[PDB]
Amino acid sequence: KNPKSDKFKVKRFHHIEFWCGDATNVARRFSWGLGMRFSAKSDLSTGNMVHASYLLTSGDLRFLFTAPYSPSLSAGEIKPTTTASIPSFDHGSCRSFFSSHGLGVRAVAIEVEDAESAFSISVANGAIPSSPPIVLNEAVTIAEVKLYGDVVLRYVSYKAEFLPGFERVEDASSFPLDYGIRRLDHAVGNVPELGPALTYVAGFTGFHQFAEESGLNSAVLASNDEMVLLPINEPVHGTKRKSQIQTYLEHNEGAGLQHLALMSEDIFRTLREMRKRSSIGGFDFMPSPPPTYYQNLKKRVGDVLSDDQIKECEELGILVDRDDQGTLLQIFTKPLGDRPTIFIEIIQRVGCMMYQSGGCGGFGKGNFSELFKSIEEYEK
Amino acid sequence: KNPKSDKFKVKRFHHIEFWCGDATNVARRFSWGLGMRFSAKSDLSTGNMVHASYLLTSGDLRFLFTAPYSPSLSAGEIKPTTTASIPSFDHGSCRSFFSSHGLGVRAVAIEVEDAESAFSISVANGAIPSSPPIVLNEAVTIAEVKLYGDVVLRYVSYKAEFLPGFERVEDASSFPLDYGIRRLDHAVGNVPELGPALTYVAGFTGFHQFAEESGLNSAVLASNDEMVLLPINEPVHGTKRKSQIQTYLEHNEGAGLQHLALMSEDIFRTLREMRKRSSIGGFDFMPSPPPTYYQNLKKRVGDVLSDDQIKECEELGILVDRDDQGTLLQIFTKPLGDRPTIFIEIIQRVGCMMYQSGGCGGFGKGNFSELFKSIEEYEK
Ligand SMILES: Cc1c(C(O)=C2C(=O)CCCC2=O)ccc2c1C(=O)N(Cc1ccc(OC(F)(F)F)cc1)CC(=O)N2C
Ligand SMILES: Cc1c(C(O)=C2C(=O)CCCC2=O)ccc2c1C(=O)N(Cc1ccc(OC(F)(F)F)cc1)CC(=O)N2C
Ligand SMILES: [Co+2]
Ligand SMILES: [Co+2]
Repeated sequence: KNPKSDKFKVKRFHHIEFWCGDATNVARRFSWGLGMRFSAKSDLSTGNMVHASYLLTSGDLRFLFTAPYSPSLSAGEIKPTTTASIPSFDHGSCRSFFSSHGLGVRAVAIEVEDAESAFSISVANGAIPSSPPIVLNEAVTIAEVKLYGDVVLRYVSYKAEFLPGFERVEDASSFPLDYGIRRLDHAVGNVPELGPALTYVAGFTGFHQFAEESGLNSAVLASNDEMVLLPINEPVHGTKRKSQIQTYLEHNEGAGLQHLALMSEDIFRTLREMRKRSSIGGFDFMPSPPPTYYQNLKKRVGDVLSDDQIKECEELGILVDRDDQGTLLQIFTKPLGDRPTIFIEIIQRVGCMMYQSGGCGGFGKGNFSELFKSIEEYEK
Repeated sequence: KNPKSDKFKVKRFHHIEFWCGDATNVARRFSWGLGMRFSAKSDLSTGNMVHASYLLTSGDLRFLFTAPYSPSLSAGEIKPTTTASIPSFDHGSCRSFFSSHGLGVRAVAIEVEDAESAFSISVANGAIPSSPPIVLNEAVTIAEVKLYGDVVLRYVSYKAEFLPGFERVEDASSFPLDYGIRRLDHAVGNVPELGPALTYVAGFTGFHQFAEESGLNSAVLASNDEMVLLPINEPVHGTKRKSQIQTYLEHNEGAGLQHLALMSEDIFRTLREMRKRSSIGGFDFMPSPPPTYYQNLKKRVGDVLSDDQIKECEELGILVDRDDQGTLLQIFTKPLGDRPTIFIEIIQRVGCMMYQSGGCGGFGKGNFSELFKSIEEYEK
């Protein structure tokens, strides 16, 4: 049941912004590891004396990496005279965020019809304001409200090239890397208490609950066409094996974004390319399931995937889950940085053709039990 | 003239330590960009609840990348019970350093015969103490004094594998990258006033002055065998074109390490490999000289380098300088991070065979004028 209760018009995920200590090194690492190209910049060379911001793109996926300069470079400025291209940026907020949480997602940005109205309606409906609507060059409006922890939900709306003040990147620096990633499928938060988190976010967005012992309870909020998907997890406590949600909250100093799920047009090629680069600057992947897991795949998805396609999953460590509607291929990186906090999921969905409807195949929750079984079975 | 006046026995450069916001992402970027392998770690997986530290090696070159965890993980600890493998580490010092200077070198470490005696003699002779001598596992002693700005000179001495508490890295993560870099040739500081900086450092080390308008004055301090080389620069002010030393001091919030010079066993192969990777996660290089610079090379080094070897320099943007003793091939990266502060130099030296004596060919100071001339000549 989709009651289509969005309180404002939401379009798609727009971008994800990482707050960094050094944006250059994080962005270069991510670019090589994920196959995203450098597409825009806002920094000293564009007249920004406040923050360094670099944009990577792959298909429709946009990753933004931002770090503060010395406040001394902009000490003469006031907000009316700022050279920052992202007016919500604040040196002290950014340093406090990074000291508290380490490397992670500050902003989950969605494109909306009218960011000012989305902001007003959100706050009218319980949203805690974070940055008021600001119109950039009479062309783009941006506004921010609190989502969970120190993560903000950022609204962006265009009258009619990322943001004013960003420059498109010189082709010599823009190497056309592409490993097949195409868009953000969902963005997931970890919180101490799921109930209040859900009530708050669904309260101010109108997002509805999307239809669904090892660590967590979770629920998923979705926009009208279910293309914006925001799962939220809470720990289950005292569980024999320690909850990965609780470990997150400890090392992150509280709630924050747990993982970003990146849809690939060809997950086999994406994983081949990412795995070639794991030990030369890219990303590592979580330990693969035992062969029993892939022996058990035939009985569960043998009508969706051929033997060769199942064997290809086994080579790459890919996990498979299935719903009543569709099938999900997925795999998880190790944490992106020093702390066991944020990681990335690569996914591809099979089914639900209408275009493909959102959330086709679910989020892989069936893989908790099927993994656990596989390990005890393989213990043989 | 080498009066060999070291006040304690100094051996070689040992390692360079970067203080980072996220050590994982900086270390992965540097590993790919410079061809250094992951050789040791000290982090949560080794029982360190204080800091994440990763060591890259190439030949004798050791780069250490360190970042703090949440203080909350180690809140119960006191220095006698610390899980930190580097006892001089301090959460607050590290966050203050990074907020103030951005990504950069905290420690220039040299191996000495006896770090405790080097520390005592240094402080007896004017050195400002930074961290007192601490013996690690009855095997290694480490101590630190202030060098310039917030950079420390770290003494390390071994009774008889990097440091106790570091683990050697799992071979699956240790991809044997190697682009030819072999050791640290020299480490260079920028200061507001050269005179007091020289007097201070030469005062407590016994290092002697090593024998030598566009931006700077400089002087070089050297150990007895001139294998530890510490150049120091100061700006020249009001100079038509802005001093790169002054730009450094502005963006770095004062004095700090300007560049690390990395000797290559084969600078042509190193530059080929680094340049292939510039736009896919590695390092960029400063703008190459015009062809007039390479036309003028024949008259200056045609007895050292063949036409093919000179043409190979031209393909790679390599600079050449020469002394009365030897010849220097060199080239400079763009800044390593967001701020126009620290960069890296790749070098190879020809001549001074005895082994090769240190500083053979100088530091490239003749390339300031020869570059400037080349640009005006090429303006034609
Ligand atoms: C984050 C995550 C998702 C996931 O995407 C979401 C959502 O999107 C929304 C709904 C909640 C949800 O969680 C889906 C599957 C998943 C993980 C995952 O984090 N992990 C780490 C992990 C845990 C337990 C473990 O032990 C064992 F139980 F044996 F596997 C080993 C690794 C491992 C793992 O295996 N799967 C299969
Ligand atoms: C740091 C540095 C060294 C260097 O290693 C040291 C030492 O080790 C110890 C002794 C002091 C010393 O400086 C040597 C050569 C060098 C640079 C350098 O930083 N730079 C940037 C730069 C400046 C001016 C410029 O304009 C023009 F003058 F036309 F070139 C363009 C780029 C450029 C450049 O060209 N050379 C040739
Ligand atoms: Co997921
Ligand atoms: Co140099």
